[PDB]
Amino acid sequence: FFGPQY
Amino acid sequence: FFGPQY
Amino acid sequence: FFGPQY
Amino acid sequence: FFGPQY
Amino acid sequence: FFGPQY
Amino acid sequence: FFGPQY
Amino acid sequence: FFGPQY
Amino acid sequence: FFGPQYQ
Amino acid sequence: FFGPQYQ
Amino acid sequence: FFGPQYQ
Amino acid sequence: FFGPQYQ
Amino acid sequence: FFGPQYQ
Amino acid sequence: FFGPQYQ
Amino acid sequence: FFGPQYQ
Amino acid sequence: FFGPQYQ
Amino acid sequence: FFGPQYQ
Amino acid sequence: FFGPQYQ
Amino acid sequence: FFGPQYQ
Amino acid sequence: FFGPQYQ
Amino acid sequence: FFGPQYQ
Amino acid sequence: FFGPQYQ
Amino acid sequence: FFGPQYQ
Amino acid sequence: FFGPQYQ
Amino acid sequence: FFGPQYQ
Amino acid sequence: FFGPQYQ
Amino acid sequence: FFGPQYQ
Amino acid sequence: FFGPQYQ
Amino acid sequence: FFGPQYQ
Amino acid sequence: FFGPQYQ
Amino acid sequence: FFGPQYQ
Amino acid sequence: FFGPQYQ
Amino acid sequence: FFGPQYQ
Amino acid sequence: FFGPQYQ
Amino acid sequence: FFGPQYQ
Amino acid sequence: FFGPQYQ
Amino acid sequence: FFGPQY
Amino acid sequence: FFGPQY
Amino acid sequence: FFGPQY
Amino acid sequence: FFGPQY
Amino acid sequence: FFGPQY
Amino acid sequence: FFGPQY
Amino acid sequence: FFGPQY
Amino acid sequence: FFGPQYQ
Amino acid sequence: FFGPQYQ
Amino acid sequence: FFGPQYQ
Amino acid sequence: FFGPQYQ
Amino acid sequence: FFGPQYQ
Amino acid sequence: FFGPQYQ
Amino acid sequence: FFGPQYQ
Amino acid sequence: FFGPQYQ
Amino acid sequence: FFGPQYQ
Amino acid sequence: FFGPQYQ
Amino acid sequence: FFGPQYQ
Amino acid sequence: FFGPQYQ
Amino acid sequence: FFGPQYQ
Amino acid sequence: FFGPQYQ
Amino acid sequence: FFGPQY
Amino acid sequence: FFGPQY
Amino acid sequence: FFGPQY
Amino acid sequence: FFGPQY
Amino acid sequence: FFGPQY
Amino acid sequence: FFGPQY
Amino acid sequence: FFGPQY
Repeated sequence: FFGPQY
Repeated sequence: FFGPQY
Repeated sequence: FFGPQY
Repeated sequence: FFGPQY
Repeated sequence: FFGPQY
Repeated sequence: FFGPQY
Repeated sequence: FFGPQY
Repeated sequence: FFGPQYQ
Repeated sequence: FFGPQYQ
Repeated sequence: FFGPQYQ
Repeated sequence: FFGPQYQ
Repeated sequence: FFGPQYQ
Repeated sequence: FFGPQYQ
Repeated sequence: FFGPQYQ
Repeated sequence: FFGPQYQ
Repeated sequence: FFGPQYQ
Repeated sequence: FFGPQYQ
Repeated sequence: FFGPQYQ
Repeated sequence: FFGPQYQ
Repeated sequence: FFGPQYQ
Repeated sequence: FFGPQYQ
Repeated sequence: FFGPQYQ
Repeated sequence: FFGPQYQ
Repeated sequence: FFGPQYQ
Repeated sequence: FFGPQYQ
Repeated sequence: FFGPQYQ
Repeated sequence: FFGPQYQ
Repeated sequence: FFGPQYQ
Repeated sequence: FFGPQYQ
Repeated sequence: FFGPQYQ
Repeated sequence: FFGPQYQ
Repeated sequence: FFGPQYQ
Repeated sequence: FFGPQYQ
Repeated sequence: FFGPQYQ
Repeated sequence: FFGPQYQ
Repeated sequence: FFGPQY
Repeated sequence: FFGPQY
Repeated sequence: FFGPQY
Repeated sequence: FFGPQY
Repeated sequence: FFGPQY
Repeated sequence: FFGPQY
Repeated sequence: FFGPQY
Repeated sequence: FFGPQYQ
Repeated sequence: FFGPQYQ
Repeated sequence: FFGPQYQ
Repeated sequence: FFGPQYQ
Repeated sequence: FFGPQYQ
Repeated sequence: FFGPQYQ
Repeated sequence: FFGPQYQ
Repeated sequence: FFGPQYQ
Repeated sequence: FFGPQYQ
Repeated sequence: FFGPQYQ
Repeated sequence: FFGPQYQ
Repeated sequence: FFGPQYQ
Repeated sequence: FFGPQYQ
Repeated sequence: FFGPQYQ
Repeated sequence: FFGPQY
Repeated sequence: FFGPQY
Repeated sequence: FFGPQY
Repeated sequence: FFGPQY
Repeated sequence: FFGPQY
Repeated sequence: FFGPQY
Repeated sequence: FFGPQY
């Protein structure tokens, strides 16, 4: 799982 | 899963 | 799954 | 799945 | 699991 | 598990 | 488990 | 072969 | 082969 | 082969 | 595969 | 594959 | 083979 | 695979 | 093979 | 695999 | 094979 | 695998 | 094989 | 595996 | 495995 | 690929 | 790949 | 890969 | 890999 | 992509 | 990708 | 790897 | 990727 | 690896 | 990746 | 490794 | 990765 | 990685 | 890594 | 090789 | 080799 | 080798 | 080798 | 070698 | 060697 | 060697 | 693919 | 793939 | 699919 | 893959 | 993979 | 799939 | 993997 | 899959 | 892995 | 899968 | 692993 | 999987 | 898996 | 797994 | 790159 | 890179 | 890198 | 690296 | 590194 | 490192 | 390190 989440 | 999510 | 989602 | 969705 | 999360 | 978390 | 956590 | 471009 | 570009 | 680019 | 370019 | 260009 | 780039 | 470029 | 890059 | 570039 | 890079 | 670059 | 790099 | 680079 | 580099 | 169906 | 179905 | 189904 | 199913 | 169906 | 179905 | 299921 | 189904 | 299940 | 299902 | 389950 | 299921 | 399931 | 399950 | 043979 | 043989 | 044989 | 044989 | 044999 | 044999 | 034998 | 022949 | 032949 | 023949 | 032959 | 032959 | 033949 | 042969 | 033949 | 043979 | 043959 | 043979 | 043959 | 053969 | 053969 | 070069 | 070079 | 070089 | 070099 | 060198 | 060197 | 050297 990639992709940063605020 | 790519793509950042606010 | 690509493409960011606000 | 491409294409961003607001 | 990659991707930093605030 | 990678990715730093504040 | 890697990745520092504040 | 797949590549789009947005904005 | 997969690569998009955003903004 | 997978690579995107964002901003 | 040769991808997109910007400016 | 040669992708799109902008400016 | 997997590699993205962010910002 | 040769990926995208910016400036 | 896995490697991302952030900022 | 040859990944993306910035500037 | 696993290696990321942060900042 | 040859990864991304910055500047 | 595992190695990250931080900062 | 050859990883990312910065500057 | 050849890891990341900085400067 | 979407395969065959029966009844 | 999405395979066959029966009933 | 998504395999077959029965009933 | 997601395998087969029965009923 | 390969899938047959028999009977 | 390989999957058959028999009977 | 996610294996088969029954009922 | 390999998976059959029998009966 | 995530193995099979029954009921 | 290998998984069959029998009966 | 995560093994099989029953009921 | 190897896993079958019988009956 | 090896795991079967019987009955 | 080795683990079966019987009955 | 697919296809059953009696 | 797939396909059952009686 | 897959496929049962009587 | 998979596949049961009577 | 997998697969039971009577 | 896996697989029971009667 | 795994697998019980009657 | 069936390639060339000589004499 | 069936390759070339000589004499 | 790639095959040449020389002389 | 079936390779070349000589004489 | 089935390799080359000589005479 | 890659195979040449020389002389 | 089945390797080469000579005579 | 890679195999050449020389002389 | 099944290796080469000579005569 | 890699195998050459020389002379 | 099954190694090479001579004569 | 790696195996060459020389002479 | 590694095995060569010389002469 | 490592094994060569010389002469 | 194929093709010999003297 | 294939192809011999004198 | 394949291909012999004199 | 394959390929002999004189 | 394979390949003999005189 | 494989490959004999005279 | 394998490979004999004269």
